[PDB]
Amino acid sequence: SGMGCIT
Amino acid sequence: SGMGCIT
Amino acid sequence: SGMGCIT
Amino acid sequence: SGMGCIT
Amino acid sequence: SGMGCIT
Amino acid sequence: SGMGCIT
Amino acid sequence: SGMGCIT
Amino acid sequence: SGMGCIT
Amino acid sequence: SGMGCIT
Amino acid sequence: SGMGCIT
Repeated sequence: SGMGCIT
Repeated sequence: SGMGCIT
Repeated sequence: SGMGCIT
Repeated sequence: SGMGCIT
Repeated sequence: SGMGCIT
Repeated sequence: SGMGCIT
Repeated sequence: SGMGCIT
Repeated sequence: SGMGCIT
Repeated sequence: SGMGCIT
Repeated sequence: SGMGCIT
């Protein structure tokens, strides 16, 4: 249950 | 249950 | 149940 | 149950 | 249950 | 369940 | 379940 | 469940 | 469950 | 569950 943002 | 955004 | 966006 | 967008 | 942002 | 973009 | 874009 | 962007 | 961006 | 950005 993971989320990643490289913005 | 993962989500990834490279913006 | 994954979603990926390379924007 | 996956979805991918390369925008 | 992790989330990462490289902004 | 992989996606790659060389932009 | 892979997708690749060389843009 | 990986995604890569070389921008 | 990895993502990489070389920007 | 790793993410890398070389900006």
